[PDB]
Amino acid sequence: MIQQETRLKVADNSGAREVLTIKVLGGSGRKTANIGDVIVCTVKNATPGGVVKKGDVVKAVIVRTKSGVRRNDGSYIKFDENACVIIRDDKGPRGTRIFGPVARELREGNFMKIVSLAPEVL
Amino acid sequence: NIKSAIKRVKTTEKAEARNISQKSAMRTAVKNAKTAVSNNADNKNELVSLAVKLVDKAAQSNLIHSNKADRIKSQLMTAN
Amino acid sequence: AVKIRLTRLGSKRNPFYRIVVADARSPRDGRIIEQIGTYNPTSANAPEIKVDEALALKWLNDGAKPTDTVHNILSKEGIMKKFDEQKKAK
Amino acid sequence: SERNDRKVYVGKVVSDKMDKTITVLVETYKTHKLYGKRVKYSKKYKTHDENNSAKLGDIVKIQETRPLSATKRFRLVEIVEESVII
RNA sequence: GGAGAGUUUGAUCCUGGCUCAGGAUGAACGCUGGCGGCGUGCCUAAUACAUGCAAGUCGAGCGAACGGACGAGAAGCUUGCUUCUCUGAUGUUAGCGGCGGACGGGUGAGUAACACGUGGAUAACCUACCUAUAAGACUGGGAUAACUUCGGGAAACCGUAGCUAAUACCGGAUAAUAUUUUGAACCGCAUGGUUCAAAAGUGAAAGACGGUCUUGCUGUCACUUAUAGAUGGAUCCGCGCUGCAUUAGCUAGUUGGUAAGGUAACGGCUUACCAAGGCAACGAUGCAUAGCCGACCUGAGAGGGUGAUCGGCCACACUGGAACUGAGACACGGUCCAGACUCCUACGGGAGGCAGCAGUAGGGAAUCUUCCGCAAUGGGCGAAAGCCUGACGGAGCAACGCCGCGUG
RNA sequence: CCUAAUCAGAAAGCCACGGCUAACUACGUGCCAGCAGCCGCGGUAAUACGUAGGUGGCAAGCGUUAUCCGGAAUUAUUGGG
RNA sequence: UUAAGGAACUCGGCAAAAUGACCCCGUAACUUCGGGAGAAGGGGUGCUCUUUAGGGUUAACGCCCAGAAGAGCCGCAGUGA
Ligand SMILES: [Mg+2]
Ligand SMILES: [Mg+2]
Repeated sequence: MIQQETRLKVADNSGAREVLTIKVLGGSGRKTANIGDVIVCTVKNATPGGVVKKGDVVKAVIVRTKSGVRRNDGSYIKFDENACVIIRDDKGPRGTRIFGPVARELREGNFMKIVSLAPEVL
Repeated sequence: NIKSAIKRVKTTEKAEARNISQKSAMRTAVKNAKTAVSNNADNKNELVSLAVKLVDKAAQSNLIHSNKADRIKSQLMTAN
Repeated sequence: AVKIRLTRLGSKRNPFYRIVVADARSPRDGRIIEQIGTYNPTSANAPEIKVDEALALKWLNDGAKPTDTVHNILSKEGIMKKFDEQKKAK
Repeated sequence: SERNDRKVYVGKVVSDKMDKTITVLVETYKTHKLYGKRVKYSKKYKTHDENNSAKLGDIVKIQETRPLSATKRFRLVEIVEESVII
């Protein structure tokens, strides 16, 4: 489960391609994370252009986890990868697109701008 | 935008289906023909003369047009 | 697809058409094959014209749909009388 | 069609070490626009020999053909003057 | 048809650089301002674009609906209303099908090479329409849109079950230089070419409108086959076509051969094999810059610079790729795919492409009206009338320039 | 476009003036403000700055800037050392 | 052996795991020009059938040796340990 020093892909129009998970906001020393859990990340590489750069540090919201979530109907889900999306506590992204489909349980946390964009709510 | 060529679309699709049926019917006839070259009965003349009719039953319309037809006959009316 | 036709050459207000043979694919005011004759609808009414009328028949004998505005003046010169006098001859 | 007396070019040879083939060096001399003099620059026209008939060092002319291959067009027509050690 | 003047020094002649006078701009800026004729107007961000139009046409090929002039029978008597029956002129347009959308208009990101110019070749090619000629124009069938009816679809649009035609589509018959094969003559630039003789091989609309009318006859147009003509296109070739050598080795499908395949055609165009050649100081290669030419500016002239308008050639159409229809496109207002971008959505999914005319933002020192019209010329369809034509005619804005008159 | 009528009433400016270059005098200014294409002006009497007057040029056009050729025989084959 | 993560443990990636054979492509800096260099990185490998190159050995038969080309079959995995 996503935790400290975990490298992820991304999904948006950033100029960035992967990140690092410093801290996993919540409680009093959480170790873990899953879908929906905001995190504090940084940047370990970059494609050229784009707003963000190396050495930067920003938050993110996890999605496309590889050990997926259990729905209360008793159904599960699993992706292949791990990923995240950049964010500014509008709970609305910086980016303009979202590749790489999304997990819907974000909706409980009242995220809808990225759900406007994601193929598909799943 | 689109104005009128939508006609030529539908027409293009009809003539697509027709033309490929003609061509591929020929091509299978040619396959039979060249494969009949190995054989010894005849079993050749029926097939090869038939296909050399079909080349012309189907050449008058499509893009071939004659020169290449005449090359196909040129090689194929000789191998038997 | 070959049509003797007109290629206006004057400036703003005083046009001076030219008779010329051409294929219809071309632009009007562009490329041609050979000039013959000419035209001038003013500075004298009736107009001032010339004509080859020697090889102008050549292009008709081997193909043309000569237009009507031309056909009129070729009648005014009357070379078409020789044209049909050979074509509808036989 | 019978109109062209083909471009006949004298020359001499530079190789025979390819099949059915030789490599003529036809040469000229041409003037120079700023000045009014003459000067000579060569070329190397490849060729179709029938059966590697003619030799190296030979004195021969050629003629326009049609594209026969990729970067050889010309024929041989007539070797003029053949000899060995000169 | 051609002009020199200054300037190093206490003063001189020389060599030597710099500056000035002239002409020219697709030109901007400052000042100023009357008018007409002519000609011009995104040279920058090939940056993104709202709104309008920019390519349809044929009912004299076809089925099918609207329509209602005229004629008329009974009438509820309101004696012109009308129910039907309806006679059916003129006309229309949804659709099928034929030809055009590839021409015409616009721009110059790319491209250093047969791309362009010029001169040649094709015994290595293609060519709808339009002309001329010759021959034909026989005999059959089965479907299907519109139209009825059902369903899924938010919408885009899709499918279901019947039904109908044609210059649609599919067979057969017949048809010569057209393909194989055989032989005689003739010919040459080499492979090969021209003609003659003989065995096998393919088509068409029984079509439409009209006259005579015997509905026969024959006409106009239309279709098919063939041979030419011309037109348009293609490939190859010699030559000329930019700068650096602080760019000197490059290339392996490269170079050559064999065979096959492929294409309108030739060809390493492409596969399988044999081979190691090929190109280069006469500047290969690699590198940055760029559309070219006729022409324009200047100069007495040789020459130097540029490639605005006008015209010829080429490439491109959001970027990139592929292919169908078709005579011709690998298609500027066509598709299919992937991508970036913008947008609609019931979130399942769909839509689009101004470097067409105008116009808007953007950049920039700087480049205009969301104009009238199809009278003319040229286009496209048609039998013609006719219709469409932001090509084009032509009005408007700018002292942008040339020319001209005057402010007595 | 033509024909008749009406009023000199609506309709003129820009640059430069030491030489190169056609085109001079007064004021203010005093190495300050300023000009400049070159050479150079300017420290209390500036023909070179700013103002006036006048003049020359030019014309519904004029000056400056950027670019190109000339002059440049300063890539010189014509035409050098 | 161990899903998710992958040196955060830690004095220190100690140890453990990963790589590992054959052939082919390819292989920088620097250099005492020998090397670096197995650099790196990357690919293929199984059985059957067919066709073919071959070389050594012999009178020849056949006995050995190790390649290429196609075409097929299977399994997640073909130097299957
Ligand atoms: Mg990892
Ligand atoms: Mg690490």
